[PDB]
Amino acid sequence: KIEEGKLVIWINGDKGYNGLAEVGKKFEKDTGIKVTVEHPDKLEEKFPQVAATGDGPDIIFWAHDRFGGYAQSGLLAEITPAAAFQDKLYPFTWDAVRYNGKLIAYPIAVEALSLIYNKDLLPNPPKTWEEIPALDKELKAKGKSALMFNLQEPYFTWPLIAADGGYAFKYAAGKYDIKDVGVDNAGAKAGLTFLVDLIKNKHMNADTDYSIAEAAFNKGETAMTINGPWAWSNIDTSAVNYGVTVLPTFKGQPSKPFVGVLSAGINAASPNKELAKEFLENYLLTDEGLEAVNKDKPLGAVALKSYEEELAKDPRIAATMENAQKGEIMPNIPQMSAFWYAVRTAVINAASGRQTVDEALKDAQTNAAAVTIVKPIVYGNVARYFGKKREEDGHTHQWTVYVKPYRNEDMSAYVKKIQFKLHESYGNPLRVVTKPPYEITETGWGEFEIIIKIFFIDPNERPVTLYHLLKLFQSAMLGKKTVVSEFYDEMIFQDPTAMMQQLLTT
Amino acid sequence: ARTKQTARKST
Amino acid sequence: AARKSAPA
Ligand SMILES: OC[C@H]1O[C@H](O[C@H]2[C@H](O)[C@@H](O)[C@@H](O)O[C@@H]2CO)[C@H](O)[C@@H](O)[C@@H]1O
Repeated sequence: KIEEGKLVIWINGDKGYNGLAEVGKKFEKDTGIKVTVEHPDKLEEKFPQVAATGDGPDIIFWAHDRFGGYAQSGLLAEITPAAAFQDKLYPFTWDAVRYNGKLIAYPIAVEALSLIYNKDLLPNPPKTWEEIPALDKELKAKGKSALMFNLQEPYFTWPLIAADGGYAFKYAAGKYDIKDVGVDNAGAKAGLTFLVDLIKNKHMNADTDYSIAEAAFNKGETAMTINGPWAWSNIDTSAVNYGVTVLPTFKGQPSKPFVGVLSAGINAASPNKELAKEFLENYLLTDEGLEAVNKDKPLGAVALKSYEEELAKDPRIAATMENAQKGEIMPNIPQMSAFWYAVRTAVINAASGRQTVDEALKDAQTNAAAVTIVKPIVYGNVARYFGKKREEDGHTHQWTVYVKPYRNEDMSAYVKKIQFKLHESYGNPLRVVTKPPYEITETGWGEFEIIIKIFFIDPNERPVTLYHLLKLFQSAMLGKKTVVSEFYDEMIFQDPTAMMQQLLTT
Repeated sequence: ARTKQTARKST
Repeated sequence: AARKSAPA
């Protein structure tokens, strides 16, 4: 469970979590409510896996692209900012956090990648990707390199891939078409081919990650990096005099960075929704709160009009907005995680020779379009100990073995029947339930494996089989209290029929 | 359909 | 004879 009377906030370790901690103390000084800020690794993965079972933080911070998928999986409370509060942020930022006409997060700040150049090593930054090899040669002469950035995260390579016609999903008729992916067009191939040729020609190194690229640029070892506003603090700390500028063009085209809106969502499972609204609207999303975060790690172009205007004069923020303007706002649709996973695969493989560009992107094109629907379920048994052992048969317990949907939905929409196979010591051990609740009540003396087979109204949709050890004895101060052994799992429907997609989606 | 690659979680 | 079990 999420502890009440406290706020737990998750934010990525590249963002100003110390400055958020300061807003945290401010909130605690005022309200007596303890705020704890954590930066767990792979939180874009950790939040959905914990929040699935109603655990994790009260507040989750990530780029808005993940939030449609979070809200789709029921992981987010719809936020209730008054009209007055909405006027204080840019309408553009609210759009990034609107899924199915519902606001599902508080926008914080607009992030785009820029080219970051050591002004000493390189007074005049390259206007093109193409001139970079010749620059890395002139610089390899002096024991330097031209360019190092994170090749492990497709976010950083995507601007190049998008430059000559790569796209995620083509927007049309007021929605993104998840069948029309632009990952394996001539544009996308030319961009990823150029990245691969930079590696093959030792202008760059395929294992270069965030830490290596950053550490390299901040020690003055590499003339350029590609990174977002958050990276500026560590460069400020370093001796490096740096410019933030427009990304190089590729084949004469602007590099097109995916534009993220750093967004703050409230956990659906939070007992502290009012406290999270208070903290976000009235402490964080103020000039004082954003300054406290921004001075730790720059946010970019903040959603809050008042503070955006104060910061707008900074040329690093103008370059960010220039790159953003050449880029595309990321969709927030659930399919973005599939797209990102697919392109991470293609870029890493291609970059490390494991695949060619054409294989990698052909694979990524198919993976980015792959519809995966998730039905979270709970299954197991409740078992109530009788007053005393019935001697007739020797049974000690009444038990119910069950499968139910995790979230209160109508499982019968797509489930035709659930079969529970009991031990041979039961007559008609193959018990079938065609209608909810999907459960069998029985009496017995023993624990045995029950096999549970779930059937779908589309019979082509392969049945799911579960294994449950019926439990009667937990063994623990609980006495006549009903013993519980239930488990959360997720049923996964990969590219199901439109019939099945319809019943699977309420 | 299949279950998740990741283990079931005790509630 | 499938495995059934109880503690007594
Ligand atoms: O690399 C794929 C990744 O891209 C974006 O994540 C960014 C994030 O937006 C930035 O705030 C910063 O944290 O860098 C990340 C890249 O390592 C997407 O928002 C994310 O969903 C996606 O997986």
